[PDB]
Amino acid sequence: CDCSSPENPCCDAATCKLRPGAQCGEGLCCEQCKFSRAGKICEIPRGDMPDDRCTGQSADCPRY
Repeated sequence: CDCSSPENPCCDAATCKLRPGAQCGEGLCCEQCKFSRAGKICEIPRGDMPDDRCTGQSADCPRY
């Protein structure tokens, strides 16, 4: 499923998959059914490492 609730307007409830025009249904890098812009910070480490940032081509916050 792209969406795990039937109430999510990004998917069709009947299919649980994205509607035409939607790039995503949930995830830290999904913004109103579109991919969040590339470089948007999505995870800030406790240690002295660079932030994870949205790639602009995935709904999830990458690990790297």
